[PDB]
Amino acid sequence: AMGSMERASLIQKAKLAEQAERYEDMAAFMKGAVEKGEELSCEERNLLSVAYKNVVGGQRAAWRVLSSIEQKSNKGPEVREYREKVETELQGVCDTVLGLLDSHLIKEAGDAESRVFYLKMKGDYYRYLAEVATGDDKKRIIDSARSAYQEAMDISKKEMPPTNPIRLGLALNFSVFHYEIANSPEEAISLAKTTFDEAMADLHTLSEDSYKDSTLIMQLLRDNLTLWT
Amino acid sequence: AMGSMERASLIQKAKLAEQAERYEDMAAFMKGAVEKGEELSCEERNLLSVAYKNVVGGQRAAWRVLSSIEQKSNKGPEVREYREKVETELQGVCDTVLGLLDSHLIKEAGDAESRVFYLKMKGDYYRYLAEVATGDDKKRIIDSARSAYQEAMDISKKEMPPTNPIRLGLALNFSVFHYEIANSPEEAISLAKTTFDEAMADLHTLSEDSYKDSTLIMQLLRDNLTLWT
Amino acid sequence: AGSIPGRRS
Amino acid sequence: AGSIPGRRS
Ligand SMILES: *Cc1ccc(S(=O)(=O)N(C)C2CCOCC2)cc1
Ligand SMILES: *Cc1ccc(S(=O)(=O)N(C)C2CCOCC2)cc1
Ligand SMILES: [Cl-]
Ligand SMILES: [Cl-]
Repeated sequence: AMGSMERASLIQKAKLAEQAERYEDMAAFMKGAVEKGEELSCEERNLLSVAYKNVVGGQRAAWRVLSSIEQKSNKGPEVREYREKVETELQGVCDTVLGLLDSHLIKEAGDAESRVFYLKMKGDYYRYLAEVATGDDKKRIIDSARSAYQEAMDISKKEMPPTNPIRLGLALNFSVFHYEIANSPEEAISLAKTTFDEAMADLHTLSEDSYKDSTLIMQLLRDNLTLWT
Repeated sequence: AMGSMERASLIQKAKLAEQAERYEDMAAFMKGAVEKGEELSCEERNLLSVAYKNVVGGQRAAWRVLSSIEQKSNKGPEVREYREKVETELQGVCDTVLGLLDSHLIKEAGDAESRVFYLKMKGDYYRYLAEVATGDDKKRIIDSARSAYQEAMDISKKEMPPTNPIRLGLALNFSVFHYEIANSPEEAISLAKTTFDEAMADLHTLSEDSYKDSTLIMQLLRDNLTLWT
Repeated sequence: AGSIPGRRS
Repeated sequence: AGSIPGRRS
């Protein structure tokens, strides 16, 4: 839909859409920018991720409200029908993001920072599919999330310092996957503890600004560990 | 789009959409319910109004962000282009609501409570059009809002007690019209003061629950008067 | 200057 | 259990 707009204009409008809290627009502008075919810079990757996390974040919040009402109900078909409609729209957004990563962001991503970023996104969007999956492919959806997070993890440990914010956020989200999706709370706790401790030991190497960036995400790891232990 | 869904199902889904904070859906369900052709009950009128106020409230907030950036800019065509896109979408929602009132909610509304409610909505949605109007029809848009609020006011004073929440909210919104759209701050202040004082003098007639309802809106009148004086 | 919130009820 | 907010930046 955005094929007649300049790449730079799509990026500019995505930033304006963020300021205006118009995340659906923001996502459509960044989809348009990806479909131009060029690789994305670090900032552009963040705009793509923020746009879709907000969109799918609202859908997930709505799905959880409707799923809760429906569980207390089982009235009429309406609560299930509406939960299903929201679910299909959420699945469609996750399929769109996965499609962008598959065509062709991941295969063109050769630096560790970009490749880890996109594989973490792939794990996250399969994770959102898994949250609403029930049937024949649910086990396969979970494995698809696991596989993406694991490849990202293997690259990040080889190529990034333990305080790198992407590496830290990948481990945080993979630990959530283990706790909430994989029914592996001990794997979740071990991953969060080891990630936290290895970052702590590397903070001495950092500037004041980078210290602030890494410690912010470390505190999210600590908040989870406090809830889980 | 909702012609194959039962009226009662549309109402039920609108309430679920409110709980899930899906106001675009909520508005589409209530539009579907209006287009069934029956009059709306008090509760159904509130669902229609809440849905559209939320939708147009988000568009207005986004328009004000973009208009502010654009005023500081006058860079490229992008900020104006995007502000225009948001404006056209806001205008389209206001035209939709005005169309529902015109076809045929107002003409079928014979009780004072329903007629005042819909005329206040008509004044509000012309007011939102006026906030973004510039050109040949702007004066006419302002007069259309004024005319709708004034007819509502004439009915409300004749048929409702001074503490009725609709009468109170109509006067609040008409005073905002005077202050923000009509460049008549003295008319705004006089209307808010007279409305407040006449409600105060009628509170003795009310039950505890109705007292809470009227005093809530009276406090909004007082907050404006504090800002304007 | 605030109008009726009117965003819940 | 909270994941990366990731809703602003
Ligand atoms: C998964 C992920 C994405 C982006 C980052 S970041 O380096 O841009 N950064 C430090 C985050 C920004 C948003 O708030 C949390 C930190 C990290 C991890
Ligand atoms: C314009 C308007 C609409 C609805 C009402 S109300 O009677 O339903 N009510 C008291 C309001 C509900 C939402 O919060 C403010 C009060 C009054 C006025
Ligand atoms: Cl490359
Ligand atoms: Cl009638």
